[PDB]
Amino acid sequence: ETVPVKLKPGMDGPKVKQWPLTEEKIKALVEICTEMEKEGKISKIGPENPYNTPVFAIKKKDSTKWRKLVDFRELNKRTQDFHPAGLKKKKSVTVLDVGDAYFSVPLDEDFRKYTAFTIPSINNETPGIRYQYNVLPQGWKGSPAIFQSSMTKILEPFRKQNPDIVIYQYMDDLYVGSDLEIGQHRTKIEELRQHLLRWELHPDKWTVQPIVLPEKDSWTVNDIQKLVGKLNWASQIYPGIKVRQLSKLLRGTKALTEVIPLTEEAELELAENREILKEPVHGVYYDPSKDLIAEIQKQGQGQWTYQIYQEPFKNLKTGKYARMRGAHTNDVKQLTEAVQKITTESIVIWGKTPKFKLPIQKETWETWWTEYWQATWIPEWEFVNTPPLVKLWYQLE
Amino acid sequence: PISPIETVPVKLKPGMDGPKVKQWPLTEEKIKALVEICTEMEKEGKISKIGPENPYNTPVFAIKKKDSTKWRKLVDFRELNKRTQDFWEVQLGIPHPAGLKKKKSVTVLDVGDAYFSVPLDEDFRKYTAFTIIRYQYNVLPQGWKGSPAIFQSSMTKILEPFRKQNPDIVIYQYMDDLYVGSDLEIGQHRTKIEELRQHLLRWGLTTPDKKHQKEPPFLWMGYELHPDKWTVQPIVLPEKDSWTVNDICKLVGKLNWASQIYPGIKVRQLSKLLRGTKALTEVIPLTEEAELELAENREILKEPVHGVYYDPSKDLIAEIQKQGQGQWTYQIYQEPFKNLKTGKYARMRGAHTNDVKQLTEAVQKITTESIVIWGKTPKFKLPIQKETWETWWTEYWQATWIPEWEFVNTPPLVKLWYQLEKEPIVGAETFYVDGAANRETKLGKAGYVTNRGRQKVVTLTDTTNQKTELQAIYLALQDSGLEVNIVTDSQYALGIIQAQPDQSESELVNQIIEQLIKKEKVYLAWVPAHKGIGGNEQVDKLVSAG
DNA sequence: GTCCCTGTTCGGGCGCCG
DNA sequence: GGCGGCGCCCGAACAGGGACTG
Ligand SMILES: Nc1ccn([C@@H]2CS[C@H](COP(=O)(O)OP(=O)(O)OP(=O)(O)O)O2)c(=O)n1
Ligand SMILES: [Mg+2]
Ligand SMILES: [Mg+2]
Repeated sequence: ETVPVKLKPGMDGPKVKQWPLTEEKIKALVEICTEMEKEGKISKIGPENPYNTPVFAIKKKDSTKWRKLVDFRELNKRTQDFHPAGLKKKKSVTVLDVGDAYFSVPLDEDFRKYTAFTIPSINNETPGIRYQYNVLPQGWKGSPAIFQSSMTKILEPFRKQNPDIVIYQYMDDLYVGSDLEIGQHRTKIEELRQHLLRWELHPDKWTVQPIVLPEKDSWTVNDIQKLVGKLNWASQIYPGIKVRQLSKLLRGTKALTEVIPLTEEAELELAENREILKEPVHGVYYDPSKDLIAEIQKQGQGQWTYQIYQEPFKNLKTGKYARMRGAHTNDVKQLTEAVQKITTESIVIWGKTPKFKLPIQKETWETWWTEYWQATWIPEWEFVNTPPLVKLWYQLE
Repeated sequence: PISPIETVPVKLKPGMDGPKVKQWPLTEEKIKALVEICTEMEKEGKISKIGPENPYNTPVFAIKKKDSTKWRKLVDFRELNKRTQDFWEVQLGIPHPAGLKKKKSVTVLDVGDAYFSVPLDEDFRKYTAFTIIRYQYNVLPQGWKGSPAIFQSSMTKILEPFRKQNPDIVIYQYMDDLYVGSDLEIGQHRTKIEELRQHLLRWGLTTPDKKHQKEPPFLWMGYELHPDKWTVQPIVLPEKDSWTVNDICKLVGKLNWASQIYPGIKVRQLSKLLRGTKALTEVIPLTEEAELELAENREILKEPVHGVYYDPSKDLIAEIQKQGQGQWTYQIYQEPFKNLKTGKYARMRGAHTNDVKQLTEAVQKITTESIVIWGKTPKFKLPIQKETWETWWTEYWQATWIPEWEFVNTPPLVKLWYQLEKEPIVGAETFYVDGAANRETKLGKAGYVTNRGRQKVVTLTDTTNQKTELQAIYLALQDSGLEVNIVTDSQYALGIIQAQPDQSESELVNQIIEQLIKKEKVYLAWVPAHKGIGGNEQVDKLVSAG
């Protein structure tokens, strides 16, 4: 008993080339795919199938066991689709991998061609070995959709007996949220795991961190120029911001290091602006149709800032990701952890991942991001050269 | 013969029909060879006589083979190809000798009549019809889109059991070539080779003895493989006295091929000899710098050179060196002076850049190439100071990173040639710079106003707003003292100069870079334009005469 | 909207391999 | 004179994004 799956109205399947894999990952993928072929979950195909999506492997946490990850982003974009507001308000949320359950449900035959992938070869000893899925694949939009009726059957008694718990499925994982003490919450999660077999997230600390203005008892012309520039940018977000009185303090061709006392007329204006950045942005409504945009700025020394919005200057959420200021800091590793954290937060809040603007050259990211990826999903991303002013506007003290 | 392997189902793109092209006229020298081939092929069941039942046709021809005494039969299947379904190409790259491990016993086999030993989809043979007599293909024809992939896949399926039950044997499968390596003594290796030949025979595939290499040096993939050295086959550079665009392309392509084992190859000038050309039959005069670069390349090529094989128990070391003008050479090796291979990176990215960005790009290219050949990232040896790199990684607002490396003091060292102050400078004169240009008139003005009362405005013609902003900064830098603070309203010029470039394709930016290098302290600050911020407003009023 | 600048992609040559 | 793979280098086409005109 299979479900027919239609693609986009006028689009084809994925034709994404397979990128190079390290020997470690190739060996793991070959082991995993041998085991999967035996069990009938995948089968060998040839070049007559014109489709391809990339595959790699990630080593799980505190484990020697690798995990096969298929980048189904192109496939997910091209399969036309067929969220609890209170989960973000719970005290604890646990993320449970429920992916392999999909391997019980067979995949529609006509659609199988679209799930083709190609295991590569070290030094191209052989041509690539091509496979396709016979069951619901981990990482594809349709797998939790098709499995949803079975999943609701699985979760009906647990929800009935535990009405205070919030269970939300996003593609390969369940998000289980509650307000119980840590230990009792863990025991309930173990109840749910035993239920699944029978067949570390706190959304309170998630602070919308504001834009803060420098506090000084002595202001140079340079300082006031920086402040007027920042406020003129921020008025694109908070229109009530005035600069007139501060801007008047600069009349003349003064030295940058010259000290400027703040007139009471301008100090009141600065205080007004400081208070204005405290109240929220008006006219900001979430739109499920339009997708989420997440910008990231590297601030330096383990500090990163991010904004999640849909239209420019109507930020749904701003935030920072703060890692340790270490000697051997890995910018790519930090950026990867940051995009994972932001994507988790978006899946919890809005129920969809954002398209990322990544402040990095495309090649560095494509070369190293897999070395630090740990989630079962993958967000969409593009690569932008962040302007020197946006970082200055969102940085902290 | 014909392999008993299952056929690979092929369709035409939806709605298309087979080709109906008429046969191009040929000489007798090709008709004779094609008849001699087609009679024996139709006897062997590889092609079958078609009647008036097939309405399709495609032109055929023949060319001399690598050995000029045998003819290869080709078919101009361009129409059918355009009408045939899409394939996923399975050959993902080109195996490299440096990724080979030392082996006690080596064999190279060539499969005989490779394509003509793999059957073709029955519902698809009707579209392959040709005429000299009207035949149709029962096997893979040469010139059809689908034949390389279908052969590569069938060869993989055929080899699969032999690989399964001989894990200690290495088989490099390049499309009909088979490199076979083992650590077995010569006798048992020859036994296994016989097993592999008889196994290919059971699947319809012949290994003729004439193309069965048994003793080193083995010829493989364009290289000569010796027991623990490997070389490239000779590279004959043309000595043409008048140079055409096609000749430059052949020369640069041969130089690119040579750069995999010959160190220090440069092609930037010879390649720039192409900028905005017309066709393959335009004579190009060699510039003096191009003549010198070519002489250097020649002197490199007249030197004995070899590579070695990969040892998985020792480290991968990639050492990079800076050539001039965005060119870089590298050597990958494991034991000093015993190179696995060499390479070059000379791609120019960005209108404005510095050597730290270029080096990062090279490190990325070498990393991905190393993962492809050996499956490891190498350990790097870069001509950049650890302090230089940290300073860059601090001041740079993009995420950048380089894997494990150690400094090597082989000039030219990679350096940042200047730094921008993080704070305004006490005692430094403060220049407010600006510029404007009229879109219709194309005329503009650039200038500066200082806190000490200096004013300068300079007229420019055939300029833009952005060029006029860069010119204002240039004026300030020229006229300032060793320490200066500069206040601009141009996010464009700001972004450029903040990126700390040391080279540019804009002459103005280069002059700006030279001035920035000459200074001792520079502080660049930004104010929004048209906001009445003094004294940006005074410069703005001064440079707006249009 | 326009103009200017800049980065990405892709197709066209050639090189090497079969 | 045909095909597929990879490589290089160039220019044409195009996609943001900042700044501008009345
Ligand atoms: N320029 C080329 C070279 C090869 N090919 C294809 C891909 S591999 C196949 C090799 O040709 P054959 O099977 O007839 O074998 P050979 O030509 O090597 O002779 P023998 O080994 O003596 O039987 O032809 C091509 O399409 N274009
Ligand atoms: Mg052959
Ligand atoms: Mg200006």
